[PDB]
Amino acid sequence: NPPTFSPALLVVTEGDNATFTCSFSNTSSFVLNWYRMSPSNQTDKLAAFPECRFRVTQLPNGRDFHMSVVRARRNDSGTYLCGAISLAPKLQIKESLRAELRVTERRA
Repeated sequence: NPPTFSPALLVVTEGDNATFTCSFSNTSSFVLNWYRMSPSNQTDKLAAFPECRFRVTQLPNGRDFHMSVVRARRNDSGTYLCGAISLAPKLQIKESLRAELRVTERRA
């Protein structure tokens, strides 16, 4: 089973933190990557487990991970996913569906 990544739509105000949860369980090792997928120019691997403003933390149940943007900016808006990489016989990536982050302007 692929990771799930939630919430599917997270809206926060610029300056706030933004946290997605990637849930993935796999009996026998993995790397768990957090990718930005859009906008097309901005696609990038953000952060990883195990390894600035993007943090990935494994929760104590071992199956949930928090992927957090610290102090979200307007141009953090876009879509994101989590992908798990396995090497055990024998190597593949399983990605979640995307989730969207909307970062709302602080209009004075």
